[PDB]
Amino acid sequence: ARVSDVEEQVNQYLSKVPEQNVSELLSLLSNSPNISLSQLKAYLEGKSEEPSEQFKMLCGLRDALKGRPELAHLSHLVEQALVSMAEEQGETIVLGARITPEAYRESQSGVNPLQPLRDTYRDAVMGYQGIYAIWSDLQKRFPNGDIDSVILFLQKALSADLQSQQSGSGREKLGIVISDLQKLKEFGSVSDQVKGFWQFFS
Amino acid sequence: AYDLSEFMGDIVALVDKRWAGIHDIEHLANAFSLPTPEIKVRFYQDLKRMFRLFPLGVFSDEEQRQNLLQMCQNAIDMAIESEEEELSELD
Repeated sequence: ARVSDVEEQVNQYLSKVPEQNVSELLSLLSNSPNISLSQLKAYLEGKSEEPSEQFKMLCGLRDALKGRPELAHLSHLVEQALVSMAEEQGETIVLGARITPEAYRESQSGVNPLQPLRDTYRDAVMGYQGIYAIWSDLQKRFPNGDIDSVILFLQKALSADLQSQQSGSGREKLGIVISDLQKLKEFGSVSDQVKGFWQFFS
Repeated sequence: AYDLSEFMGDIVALVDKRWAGIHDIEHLANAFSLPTPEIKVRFYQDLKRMFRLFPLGVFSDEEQRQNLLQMCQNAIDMAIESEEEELSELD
């Protein structure tokens, strides 16, 4: 119901990165039918950090269970899980699906990993806290990565968001991230001076 | 441990502040834990000089740029006075 909604948006985005543990979890679950929902959820968290991926596997498990009704129920839990994720995590899930193709490409070069890329986009859209916060998160996430290239990645992604957005506050808030990222780029230009100062006085 | 990316982050936040004030500048100095009043005076002189050579692009407004450079100047003046106060008594 709200699950169909989120699932619809996820596959629209996530067909572009065709990347089936669904079997492996069937048999692991078929063995030991005595599971809690919180165990299932933790298991999936262990399999992937990314909510859209956990969501995805659950849709895969709900399905592979279409042919395996062998009182193989606690497939009831799978739908309980799906509803928890749709109600509690719908936006996170959708944002993670939306950014996956771009993040995958950028991650390719070895130097900027996929999950901090995803997370960074998501936090910029869902709980932005200002330019100091985003800078600090860039540094924490990409301490041996190419932060300039991350900023670019984000600018491209947010600008596309802005094309389809146009209402009001979402639109304003996207603009503010974008301007803040433009400013971080301006500041790069002064990074050697700041280092010179820092080195003298530290 | 005051990392370079931390100090750059403090500068970003300072330049992002509307109507910064004198304590926002002293905050930067304290992060370095400068061991002497004359080294602190130097710090603020070299800071103002640094900010004054920053391109106009990194600031919000020419008004906020001037404000920020005036607060640096007040900080240097504060640091000088404080240097004098420490030398004003024999004890």
